[PDB]
Amino acid sequence: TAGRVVRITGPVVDVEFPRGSVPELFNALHAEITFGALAKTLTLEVAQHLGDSLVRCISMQPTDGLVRGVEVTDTGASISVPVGDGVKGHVFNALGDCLDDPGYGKDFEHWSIHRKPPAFSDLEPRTEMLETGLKVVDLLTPYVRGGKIALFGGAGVGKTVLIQEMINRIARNFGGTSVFAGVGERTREGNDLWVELADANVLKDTALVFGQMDEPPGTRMRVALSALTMAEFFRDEQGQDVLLFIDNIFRFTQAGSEVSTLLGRMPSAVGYQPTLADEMGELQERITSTRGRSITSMQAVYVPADDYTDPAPATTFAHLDATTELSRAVFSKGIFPAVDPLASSSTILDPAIVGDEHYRVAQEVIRILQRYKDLQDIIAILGIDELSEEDKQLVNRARRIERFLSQNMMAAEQFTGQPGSTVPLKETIEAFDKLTKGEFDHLPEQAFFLIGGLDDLAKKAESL
Amino acid sequence: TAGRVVRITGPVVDVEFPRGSVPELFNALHAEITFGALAKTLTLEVAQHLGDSLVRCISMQPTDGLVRGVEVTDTGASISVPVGDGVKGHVFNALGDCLDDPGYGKDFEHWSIHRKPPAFSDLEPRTEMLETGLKVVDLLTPYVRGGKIALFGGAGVGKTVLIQEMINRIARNFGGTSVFAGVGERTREGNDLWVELADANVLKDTALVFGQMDEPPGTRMRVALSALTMAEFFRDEQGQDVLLFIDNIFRFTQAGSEVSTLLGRMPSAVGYQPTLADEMGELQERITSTRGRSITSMQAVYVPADDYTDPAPATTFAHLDATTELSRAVFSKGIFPAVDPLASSSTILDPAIVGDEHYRVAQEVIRILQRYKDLQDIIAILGIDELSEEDKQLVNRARRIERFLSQNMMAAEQFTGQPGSTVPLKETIEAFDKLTKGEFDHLPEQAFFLIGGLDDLAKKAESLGAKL
Amino acid sequence: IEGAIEDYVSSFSADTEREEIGTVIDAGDGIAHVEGLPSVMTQELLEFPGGVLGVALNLDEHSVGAVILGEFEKIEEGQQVKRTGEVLSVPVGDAFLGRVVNPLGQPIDGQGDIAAETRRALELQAPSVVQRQSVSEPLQTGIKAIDAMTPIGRGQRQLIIGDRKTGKTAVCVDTILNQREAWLTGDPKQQVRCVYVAIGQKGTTIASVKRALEEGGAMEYTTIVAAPASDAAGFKWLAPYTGSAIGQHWMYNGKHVLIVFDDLSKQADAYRAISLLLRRPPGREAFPGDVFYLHSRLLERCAKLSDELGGGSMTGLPIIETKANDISAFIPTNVISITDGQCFLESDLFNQGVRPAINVGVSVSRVGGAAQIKAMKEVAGSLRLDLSQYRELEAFAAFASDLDAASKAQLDRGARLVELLKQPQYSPLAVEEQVVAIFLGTQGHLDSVPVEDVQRFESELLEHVKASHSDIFDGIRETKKLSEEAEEKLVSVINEFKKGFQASDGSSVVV
Amino acid sequence: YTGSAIGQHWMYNGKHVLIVFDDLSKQADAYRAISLLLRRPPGREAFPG
Amino acid sequence: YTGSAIGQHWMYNGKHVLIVFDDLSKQADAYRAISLLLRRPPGREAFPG
Amino acid sequence: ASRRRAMKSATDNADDLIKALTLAANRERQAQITQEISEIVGGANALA
Ligand SMILES: Nc1ncnc2c1ncn2[C@@H]1O[C@H](COP(=O)(O)OP(=O)(O)OP(=O)(O)O)[C@@H](O)[C@H]1O
Ligand SMILES: Nc1ncnc2c1ncn2[C@@H]1O[C@H](COP(=O)(O)OP(=O)(O)O)[C@@H](O)[C@H]1O
Ligand SMILES: Nc1ncnc2c1ncn2[C@@H]1O[C@H](COP(=O)(O)OP(=O)(O)O)[C@@H](O)[C@H]1O
Ligand SMILES: [Mg+2]
Ligand SMILES: [Mg+2]
Repeated sequence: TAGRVVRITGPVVDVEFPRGSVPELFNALHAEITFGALAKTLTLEVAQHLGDSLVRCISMQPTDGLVRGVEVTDTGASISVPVGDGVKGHVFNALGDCLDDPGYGKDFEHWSIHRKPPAFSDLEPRTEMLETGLKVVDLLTPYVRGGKIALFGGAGVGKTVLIQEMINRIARNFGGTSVFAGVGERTREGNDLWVELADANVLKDTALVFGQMDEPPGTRMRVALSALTMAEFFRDEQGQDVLLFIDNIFRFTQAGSEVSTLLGRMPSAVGYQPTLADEMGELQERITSTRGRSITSMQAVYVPADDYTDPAPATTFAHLDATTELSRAVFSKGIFPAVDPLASSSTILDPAIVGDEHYRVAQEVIRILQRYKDLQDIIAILGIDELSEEDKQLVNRARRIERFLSQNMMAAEQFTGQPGSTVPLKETIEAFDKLTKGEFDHLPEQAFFLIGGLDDLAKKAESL
Repeated sequence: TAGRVVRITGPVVDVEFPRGSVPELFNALHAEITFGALAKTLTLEVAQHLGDSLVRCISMQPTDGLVRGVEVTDTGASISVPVGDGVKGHVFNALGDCLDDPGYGKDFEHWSIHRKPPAFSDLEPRTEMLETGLKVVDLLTPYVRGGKIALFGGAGVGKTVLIQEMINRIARNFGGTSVFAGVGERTREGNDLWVELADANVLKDTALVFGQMDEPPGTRMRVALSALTMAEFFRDEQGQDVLLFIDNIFRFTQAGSEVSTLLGRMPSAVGYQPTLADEMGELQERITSTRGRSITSMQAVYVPADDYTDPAPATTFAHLDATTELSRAVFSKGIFPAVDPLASSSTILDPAIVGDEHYRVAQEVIRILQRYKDLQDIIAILGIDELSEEDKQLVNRARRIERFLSQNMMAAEQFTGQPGSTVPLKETIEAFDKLTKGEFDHLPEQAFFLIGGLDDLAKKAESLGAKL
Repeated sequence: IEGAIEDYVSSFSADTEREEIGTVIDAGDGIAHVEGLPSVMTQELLEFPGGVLGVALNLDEHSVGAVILGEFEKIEEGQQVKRTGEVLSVPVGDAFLGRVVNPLGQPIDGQGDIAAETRRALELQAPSVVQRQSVSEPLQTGIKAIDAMTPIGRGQRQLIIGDRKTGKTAVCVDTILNQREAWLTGDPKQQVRCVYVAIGQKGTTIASVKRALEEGGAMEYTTIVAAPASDAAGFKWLAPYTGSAIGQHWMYNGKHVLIVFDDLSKQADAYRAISLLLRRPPGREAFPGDVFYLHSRLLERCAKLSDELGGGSMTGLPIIETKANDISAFIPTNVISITDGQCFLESDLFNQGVRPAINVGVSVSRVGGAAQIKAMKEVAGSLRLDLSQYRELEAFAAFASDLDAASKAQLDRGARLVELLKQPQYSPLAVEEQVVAIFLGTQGHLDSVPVEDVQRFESELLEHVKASHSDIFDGIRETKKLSEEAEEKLVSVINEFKKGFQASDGSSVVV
Repeated sequence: YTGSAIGQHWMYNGKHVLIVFDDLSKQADAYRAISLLLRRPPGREAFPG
Repeated sequence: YTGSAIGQHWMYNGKHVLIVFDDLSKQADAYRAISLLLRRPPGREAFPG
Repeated sequence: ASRRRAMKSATDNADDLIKALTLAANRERQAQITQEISEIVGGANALA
């Protein structure tokens, strides 16, 4: 009942099976490359039933050294990844193989990476806020529990430190866990992340799933589903709140396009796969809150040619709930996390969701910061002397506000020994209301660096 | 042992041979068209082996009147052209037939037009200026003796006028042999060049190989190879310096792409054949000087639709030592030659070869022209009064410089009705050094238009009411 | 030399062996379809008569599609094709230093045979995510702009991307030349062996590059893998992998390797030609569905190995030619995604006299300060902000009266720094000299100098120190930091030289 | 089309119906996907004729 | 081509001819239609090679 | 004062122009990719 290879064209392999033994679509098959230098076990995923008992499959590993007619074994199920608490603290590839300890987790429970989203009834009709505890995030760009957050930021902006901070907060505040999905992950950066999470002592709270740059498109297409399956087990079975990181989601889209091209499908507009929306929706709809537990996702998004109307970002943003932009300018100021309060946004910063007080305070902060940004060019060119008295007052108030959006983060302790803070949402709202009203403008600017709520502000003012 | 025609579709013919008689790739086959009006002998170049003893061939002549099933004979060899000193002073086609004296050269030694390029160990970089007398070329795109020179540009920007100018300036006193390959160009231009060479007495030293734009794709593919074979013989056997003029080399690639889909190949980007780079690389790498053996080649490269990003010119760029890039924008300003000084390049334009002063003046000219290009839009919208004083001075200098890079060429006398001029390199360097220093800012910019050296500048300034 | 051929003939011998054969069923445009060979592997090397070589890329039940690596015109229907039972592999060893070879490891410089230490398959997997360590050692290019703004570490992949005639090959050759002092040190932990892969360049360009390397004595530690424009698409497609295999043989033996790919766009074109000729489905720009995989698997083999594997490394310097500076094209997009940082070279900057024409505004190095020495880290800390503020303020160049003192000072400092980062071709600077020059720029010691003189001043001062105060360079090199005493001595030396210096306009540069 | 049929059943029995399609851009994308998977030659913006 | 042949008859007999093609883009479109109907492989803008 | 106002207005107009031109350029870029793919796949299908 075993098949045999008939055609090989790069990662695409055609396999013939007997009449009654044709594998179902997306089943995982195993072939063998026995050539000594390149010997390996080859994983194929059934993509099409060509008829005449032939199936077309995508090789998850390079096919170099494969021979026509070698046996192909149907495993009877699609790609299945190990689940359970045991996946925490370890690095896996898209196929579930442990990379930091080969053979580890092979005895765990295994879940197919192809699952449906929660039934229509099981979904929560009400969007809920995810109180992270960070002042800037909670106030200006509140995160949706079970929603999707786009992350934008260059190098040296604290992006990795922000990811560690979110891992810390989900692990400690919500008693949850994290799954990191490196789609198109650079091997150097994956190693860096593994070592850094180990050094931060947050690897125990995280499960890393890497589909690397130098793998055929199939693994880069399926790694996101693998990580999502681990997160889904943590949510539905362990009853935890999960935080799923995807970097980069655009590379999931591009790997989908590459696989579609390899299978002979005609490209759609701008050369993407015809089912781009379907694939993105199948991935994203599985990230949601169901039965009192949620998977929240923070996703790095690449925008081709900076064109937000490009089909890839256009489809991705159909599912994004919030946006967080990390700015070189903010980081250079020493404000951590280096969130851009003006470029960043959240879809649930509406009075109907977060209440009128929160909305008013956030809007006032945004207005003050926008006016200060407008005056920045005048200040740079002609200096602050040319500014009006009201302009000078607003500039001082805006500087204090923009510095109070900074916070001593949990992940920043290993750099600056001071422990992090968790400001309650109401405390942040009232503190920024007072700041906007002008009840702290007398205090020195330095007093607003990297502190928590109003108590810490008072203590740091006294210390100065 | 003879084959028979199975399929005829335009310039591509399928021929079936008996088992074991299938001709080798690139062999020349012969077929007969007997229809009285179009009676002729087709030469077919075997392009592919299709299996089952069928070969796909490209016809060198139009296949109109050809009939399925007619006998096809294999010559057992590739297309071959006559070689030797005899080919000098005569006009041939891609197949080696003499046009001015039909039947001439049939008894000469014949060389196959398909050849491997020189071995890498025999290649020596060439770094020696080839002074032309054109201010812009000598200053910003110095040509290399024994190197590869290209004239890029879109349709009707002055590629052929500049090729004829370079013939006049270089081949007129060349001590070696000249080969002119007309690849897929106008027949009127070929006749004009033939007459001009005969009048200049340069024909005696020149071999002309013509495949015009009215020829089928196969002839335009192979004419460059034929002329290049003559040049290769002169380089490797006669041991004398060779001048190779090709106009237009893009036609080789275009003809290749005309038959690509009829040959069964899936098209590449921008409609070109998948093998564009490889065929171009083979042909171009044959056009080189080897250690002790000089071929100064000058190629006209047509840029489709003025798009310098088009795969054909973009692929060609890598094969050249010097590239004079003609611009439609410069052309429409009336500046001739319509050289884009900011886009042209030469591999020997560095202090080590051309010298400190030449390099300095060239860099200063390029910097001034780049700044002027940046300021063009501001001048167009907000006007010149809103520029800073130094920017206004630079704009005046740059306008005078761009006009002075213009020159009256001999080959252009038929158009402007004005005799051409020749400017020594030292005079060019001194004049542009004076310009970049503002020593001519008091002269009207119109005084710098289509003149030669500083003497012509003084004369024209006097004619316009100025004086230097 | 008759003895040479006599030795081969007296040593030549052949032996019959049970061989699996196929027959060419068709051939065209560098591809050959051959029936039979039931047990041929994917990427297996096949031999056609007359010593012609092919690679089996496309296997189906009917035939095998094979890319012919050269002399395709000898291929003919009915010819017997033999399998070798081997995937593509190349010889590797120390004997390849100073040699020019084709993508099969065969010398093309006409200097005799190459003694191969061993053989390495072109498709051996890259080091895993657990076989690496953090990139933490500088790879000094000798170019101030790169070494200060986008530093490169050992094991990094730094893309060099730009339009034609912007200086990409110049930058890579300068890096290779800069490795000369490290080579002369003799210590393998400092030595860097260089591989220069030339894809699709005309042979005379490769000869010019080799000549430039000879002038600087770089061919003692440099290997050139050449696939010129006349080569088959197979060689153009394979050359980067051959160079990578040689580099990997050195890397896995504790050595440090710098590999330049000039350029990967031509390799992508060759691979697209092969794929289209094999009738594989085309996508955007007619590229196959695995061109990204091509470049990604090529460039993930550049790595910094862990100490368990000898701690060797291979640094990649892929070159990409953009058209009209469109970095959003397919192959530029892919390679930018793959690499760790990018050096964007621009024609407008080049024509402005900014050479090397690196656009420091968009050029990035994700490794960053981890790849710099402490001294360079100190002096180069302010460069980013200084240059960004300068580009912000440059619109106010003619209005320095209207600018407050701080803004005018920023503008002047920015002009000085822009002049500072300029470098002549073929002139790599040692790290200590770079540190001193950047120190001059960023410590206000160029403020009193006219802009147009900065370069000369810098150069002259560097020649002064090296002639009389070389202890500063010693200190910096051995300690990799600028001590307080060394800094004070350097300031005094700078001021005395300023006393001695004379501007082009003649005005004094003192105070 | 399912929504339109459900609405038409009422419309043809004398009732008044209000139908909302949220949104037809996504239907157009889905139909383009189906057509391309059927290998129907695309037109403007890769949409079927 | 018909017009060109009619003019050529006069040209090859010592006469001077002026021929106007109004306009060749329409002829190119017609030739493209013919080639596509013959299922000849198209090129840029679907025009034949 | 009126020059300051006019230059503010012109800068905003240039902002709007750059935005509209960038949108047009991105549309043209996408259309070019789509048309190139259309021609490539049309030729490939014709060959098949
Ligand atoms: N720092 C520099 N200073 C001066 N001239 C330079 C410098 N770097 C490069 N050049 C010159 O610029 C020209 C282009 O250099 P180079 O050929 O290295 O660039 P490229 O982008 O690789 O070019 P190509 O497209 O021809 O491969 C050459 O004349 C080179 O001498
Ligand atoms: N809160 C903080 N306290 C101290 N240092 C920080 C903080 N946030 C970021 N940094 C520094 O900024 C750098 C950001 O780099 P990284 O964490 O890799 O993020 P990115 O990927 O954006 O560069 C780190 O090297 C870190 O030292
Ligand atoms: N130096 C020049 N002076 C005046 N007119 C010129 C000059 N060069 C070209 N022209 C005009 O431009 C036309 C195009 O030149 P030509 O080189 O024949 O076309 P192409 O550049 O397409 O080869 C010429 O016929 C001539 O009328
Ligand atoms: Mg012409
Ligand atoms: Mg180069």
